[PDB]
Amino acid sequence: PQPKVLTPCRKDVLVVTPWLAPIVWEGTFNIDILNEQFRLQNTTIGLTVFAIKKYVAFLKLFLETAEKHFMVGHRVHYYVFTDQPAAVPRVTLGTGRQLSVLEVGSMRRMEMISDFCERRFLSEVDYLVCVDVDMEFRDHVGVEILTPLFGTLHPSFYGSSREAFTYERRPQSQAYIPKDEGDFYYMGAFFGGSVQEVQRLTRACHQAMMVDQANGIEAVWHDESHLNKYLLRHKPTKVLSPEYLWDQQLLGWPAVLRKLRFTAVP
Repeated sequence: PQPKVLTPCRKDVLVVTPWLAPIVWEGTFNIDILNEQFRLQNTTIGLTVFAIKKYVAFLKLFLETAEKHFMVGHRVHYYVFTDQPAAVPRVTLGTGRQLSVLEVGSMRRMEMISDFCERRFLSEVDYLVCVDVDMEFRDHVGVEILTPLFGTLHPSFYGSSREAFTYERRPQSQAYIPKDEGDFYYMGAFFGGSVQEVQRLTRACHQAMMVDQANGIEAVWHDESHLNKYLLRHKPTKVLSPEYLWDQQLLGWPAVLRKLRFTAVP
């Protein structure tokens, strides 16, 4: 369908940031075009997930639903970090898709990605997508999200003013953002980018959390607080709308959300 310069497809929402990054909503992208572009590069996406203690119970649905909706037709590498490798369910995967189980014994999430697993990610995947396991895919999540660096609009704050944002406000913490600065409030639970840029962000977030710790302070939303400082200083190249991180039980299904793609499990 021919793009019409004088008819916008979405008039109800901001679809581009003030630094000219796309904000990704249904109706802003032709998935066929995008797929071609990423297919021509034989793109591999890595999807990383922590499943610790009782959160391994979430893996089966997370995985099942990822096969249905996530990067379908592209190469995909799931990396599952767990304390119970035996509890990881065997889910049958589509062609070009694989899973690795990564055993571990707060801020170690950021540590694991940036330090321990650095060389591995660099050789195996082109992009990294970092999400929470207590979720399911309900609709398309695809290469429209891919870019050097993205975050996602936190769903209880997209419609709000910045003084309301739950940024860190104590200057003694590295994640400090003043009352009059800040573009959006990004969710700590869905971010990514190229491997290079994802390692930069998680290296920086670790380094900053080490400092707060050495000083007996802890940011009010922990890794999400440092994420928000990062993304203020280094602006994401795409921002995903709340279509990509929703909780239907707490917020319903507003008309402004034409699809709910990735949601909390009740």
